[PDB]
Amino acid sequence: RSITLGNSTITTQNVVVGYGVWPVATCRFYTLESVQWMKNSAGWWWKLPDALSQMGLFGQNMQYHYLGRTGYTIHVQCNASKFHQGCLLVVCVPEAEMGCSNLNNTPEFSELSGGDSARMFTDTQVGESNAKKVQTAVWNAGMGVGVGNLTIFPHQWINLRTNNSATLVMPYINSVPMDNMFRHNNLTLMIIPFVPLNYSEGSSPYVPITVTIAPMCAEY
Amino acid sequence: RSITLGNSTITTQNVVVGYGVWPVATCRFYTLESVQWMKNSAGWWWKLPDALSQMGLFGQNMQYHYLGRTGYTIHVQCNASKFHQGCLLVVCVPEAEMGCSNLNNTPEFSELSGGDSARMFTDTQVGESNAKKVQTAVWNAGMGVGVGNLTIFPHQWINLRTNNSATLVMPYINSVPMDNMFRHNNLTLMIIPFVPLNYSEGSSPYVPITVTIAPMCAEY
Amino acid sequence: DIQMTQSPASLSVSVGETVTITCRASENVYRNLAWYQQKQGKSPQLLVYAATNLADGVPSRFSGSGSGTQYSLKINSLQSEDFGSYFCQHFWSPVFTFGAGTKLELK
Amino acid sequence: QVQLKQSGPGLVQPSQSLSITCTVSGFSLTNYGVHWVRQSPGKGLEWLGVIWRGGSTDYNAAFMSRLSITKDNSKSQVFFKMNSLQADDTAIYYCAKGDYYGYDAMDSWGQGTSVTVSR
Amino acid sequence: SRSESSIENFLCRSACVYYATYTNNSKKGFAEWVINTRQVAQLRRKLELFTYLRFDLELTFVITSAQQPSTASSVDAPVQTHQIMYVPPGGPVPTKVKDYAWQTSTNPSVFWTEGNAPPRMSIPFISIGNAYSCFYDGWTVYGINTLNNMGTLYMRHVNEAGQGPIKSTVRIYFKPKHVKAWVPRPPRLCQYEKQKNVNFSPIGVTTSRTDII
Amino acid sequence: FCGSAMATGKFLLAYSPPGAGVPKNRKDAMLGTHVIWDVGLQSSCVLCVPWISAAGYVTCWYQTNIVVPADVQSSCDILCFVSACNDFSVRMLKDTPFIR
Repeated sequence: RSITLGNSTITTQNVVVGYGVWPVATCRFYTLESVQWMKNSAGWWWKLPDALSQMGLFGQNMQYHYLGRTGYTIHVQCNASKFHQGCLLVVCVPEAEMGCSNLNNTPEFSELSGGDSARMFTDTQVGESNAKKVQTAVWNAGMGVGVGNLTIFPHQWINLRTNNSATLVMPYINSVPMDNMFRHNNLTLMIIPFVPLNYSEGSSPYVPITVTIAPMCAEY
Repeated sequence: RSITLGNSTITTQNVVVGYGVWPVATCRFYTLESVQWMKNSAGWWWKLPDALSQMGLFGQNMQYHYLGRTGYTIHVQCNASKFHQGCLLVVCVPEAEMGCSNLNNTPEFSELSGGDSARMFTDTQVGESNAKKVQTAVWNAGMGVGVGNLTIFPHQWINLRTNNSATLVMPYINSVPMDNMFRHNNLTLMIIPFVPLNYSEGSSPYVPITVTIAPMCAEY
Repeated sequence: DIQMTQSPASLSVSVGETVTITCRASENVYRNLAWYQQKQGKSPQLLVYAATNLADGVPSRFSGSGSGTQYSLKINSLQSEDFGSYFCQHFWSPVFTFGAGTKLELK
Repeated sequence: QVQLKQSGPGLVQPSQSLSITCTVSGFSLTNYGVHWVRQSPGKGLEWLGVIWRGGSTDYNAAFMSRLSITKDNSKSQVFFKMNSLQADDTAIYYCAKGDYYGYDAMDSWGQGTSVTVSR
Repeated sequence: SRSESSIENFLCRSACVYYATYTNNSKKGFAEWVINTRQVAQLRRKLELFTYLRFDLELTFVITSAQQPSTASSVDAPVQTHQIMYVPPGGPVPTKVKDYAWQTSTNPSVFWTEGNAPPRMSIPFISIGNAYSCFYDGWTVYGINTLNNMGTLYMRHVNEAGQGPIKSTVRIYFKPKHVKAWVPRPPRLCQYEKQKNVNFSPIGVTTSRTDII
Repeated sequence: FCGSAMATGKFLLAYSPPGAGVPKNRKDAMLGTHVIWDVGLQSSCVLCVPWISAAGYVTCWYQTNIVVPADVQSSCDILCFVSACNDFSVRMLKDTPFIR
C-alpha cells in the first residue's frame, strides 16, 4: 500500500503481468483526468504513447530524443457505493489497427488519438461520405472483430459487486527494438462496459473512472 | 591538453588556485562572446553568477532552484601574433561593491551587470546628475581603490611577449553557506590593460579576447 | 437525398396525459436520430440522442423508440413547461436534414 | 462551464458578404466541431456546414460556393463567410457545438444572431 | 493427439495465390506480382490470427501455354523458355518487355524450358526488422510499415514470334516454412473489403435463433 | 475526511515549491509534486513540508466528483491538522505581538 515514485503517491491494497514476462526523473504517476460512466455509456480508448507525449516532461523527453524503448504499468480504478451495479472490461490490446468509416479512405490523426483526452465509442454505425472518421461501432470493437473474443489479450475484469480495481503490467512489444514514438503507437488501452450501469433513484447518477499510468525502464 | 566536459572541448598546453584550497548535466564549458581589445581600450568586467544565469540551461536550473552553492574555474586566453605588444591583468575579485556616479544614490541593476555582455570601463570621470550610473574611472578601479594594489586578490599576468593565456580556479567564498543567486553576486572578473596595445602598420588593428567559464560542484 | 417527415402537425392536449409523436425517414438511418425542443424565443435543446439515449438534464418523463425508418417519441405526463416546439433530426450522412416542427397549445 | 458565444452584423446590404465570429469557451477545438445552422421562419431549420475537429470541412448542397468556414486552434475562434447575401436569407443564425459523447449531435448552441438583408 | 495442431502443421500448406497471363507480342505482355500475403482471403484469415511472424518462403510456378489463331502455312515453333525475375526490396523495376532491368546483375532470375519439372525457388526471411508485421498501427499514409515489403516478381518470354503468337498463364504457389509466431489475436469476423487495409462494414455477432429457450 | 461512511471520491494534494507559481488548473498540479488521496480506502492522509522564516502553496483539487448512495446526505466536511514532524531550531527570543 501507498507506493511512491518521484513525487507522487497512490494507495492500494491483485495483479496480472503481461505474457508471463516481467518488464530517471520521468518515473512519476501520470494521471489522466477522469471520465464519467453514465447509464447508457459506450466505451473509451486511449492510444498509449501519445497520451503521455503531449503533456508531461516525459513529452519533453519525446521531442528531444525521438527513438525510445519503454515498459508500462497501468492502474485503473473506479469508485462507487455498494448500491450500484455493472461490469466493465479492461483490456490493453497491442497494435490496434482500426478501420475507417469510409471504405476507400483512412482515418486521420485527430480522430485516431485524443492526446490525454478519451475518445469515445458508440453503439451504432456512422456515416461514411463525410470525412475521415473511425468506424466506431462497439459491437465489432472497431477492428472488425467479435467483441466477446477480446480476452485473448491481457485483460482484467472489474465487477462492481465484489471487485473494485484493476492493475496491468505490459512489457515492450515491438518488432524492431527501437523506433520513433511519433508515427507508431504500440499499445492501446480499452475500457468497455458489458453489463451497463444501473441504480435506483437517490443514488448518484454516474460513476467516475480514473486511470493512472506509469512508465518503467524508459531508454532512449 | 584537450579536456572534455559534457559536450564541449577546449585545448591547452600554468594554473593558479584560489587561496590554497581546491574546490550534473550543467558541467559544460560555457563560452561568452569575445571582446575586441583595441589600441585605446579601457577595461572590462563581468559579474560572475549573473552572466551565466541569463543564458544557459544552468540558468534554467537557476529559476527552478534559487539557492545554490557553486565553485568556478575560469579560462582566459587572447590570441595574437608575435608582432603585437602589451600587457593585461586578469583578476577575479570577490564582493566588488562598486560606487555610483551620483553621490547620494546607488547604481541601478542594468548598469551593474551586463548579462553575458561585457560592461566596459573608461579613463575619465562621469557626470553625476543624470541617472544611476557606475563611477567607472579606471584609475580608481570603480571601488575607490588604488589600482596598483589589486594583486592582493588571486590574479594572473598575461604578457604578450612571452605568456599567452591564463587560468583561474576560485572556490566558494561566502559568509552564509547557502543564499539566493538573484540578489547576490559573490565573484567579479576584471580584465585591465596596463601596458596598452601597440603595433606597427600592416598588422591587424585589434586583438580578440575570449573568456571561457566552467562551474564545478554545483549544489542546490 | 434523405428526407424527414414529421407527423402530425400540431396537438392541443391538457396537462398530464401520455402523448406521442413520430417522424419518418426516407431510407435506413440505423437509429442515428436526435430530438430537439425549442420554446418561444430561445435556443433549442437536445433531449434524446441515438433515438433512445436521453440527455443529462432531461427528466425521465421523455422516451423515444423506433428502428430503421419508423421512429417515435413519447411523453408520458406533460407539465406546464412541456409545450414549445419539437424537432427530430437525422445525423447519418451529410447532408443533415431536419423535421418539420410540431407545436403544443396545452389547452 | 460556460458555453460558446457569437457576434454578427445584424443588418447588411443585399448582394454582399457576411462574417460571424463565434467564440468558444470551456472546450478545445481538437475535440469538438462547430455546426452552422440557420433557423428561419419560412423554411424552418436548416443546416449549412460543419468543420470537423480535424480541420476538414463539409457544406450543404445548395450552398456550395457562397460559404467558407475556417477556425483557429490557439485563438479558439471560428470564421465563416456567407456570400451574395440574397433576399431569402432573412433568418437568425446559430453557432452550435457538436460531438456529444461521440455521436454528431448539437449539444449546446449560441445566443442566435438575427440578420436581415434589405434597406 | 496434438501434433497436427502445432504451428508448423497449421501453416506448412500451399495456395494458388496468383493467376495471370501474358502473351509474347503485345509489347506490354509480362506478368507482375507484388508479394503480399493479403491477396487471397482464405489465407489471410489464418495468418491474421497472430501479429508477428518470422518465416522463410518457398515458391513454385506451374506454367502452361496455348496457341493463338495465326494466319496459315503450317505454323510450327520449338519449345519455349520463360524467364522469371525476382526483385529484392529496393531495386530496379521494368516497364517494357525489352527493358534494362532484365539484364541487370543483382536481380536473381531463373530460366525454365517447357516440358520439365516446374521451377521451384526459395527466398529467405528478408527484413531489416526481426519479424514481419501483419498489423501496424501508425504511419510510415496510415498503416503501411514499409519494412515488411518482400519484393516483386516478373515473368516474360525469352523468344520471338516466329509465325504465330502464343499466350501463356502462370499460377504462383506459396509455402511458408520454419514458422515462429507471436502474440495471438481474435479471428476476423467481418468480411474483407480492400486488399490494402483493414476497412470493413459492421455486422452482427452470430446468426440468430427465435428466442432464448 | 469526517464525512459519511458510504461516500467515496478522490482528491489531489499538491504542494507547490517556493519560487514556482501557484498552479491554476487541475492538470498542472499533477505535474508538480503531489499526492492523490483516496477517501474510501483510508480516511486520513499525511503530508510533510519544510517551513522557514511567492513562498509556497498547498492547494487541493477535485480528482472526481463525490459518488454517494441514495438516502445519504451529500455535503461533507474536511479537517486539517498541524504538528512539527521533526525537531525545530529556534534562536534569539523576543516578545509576542499578540497583546495590546
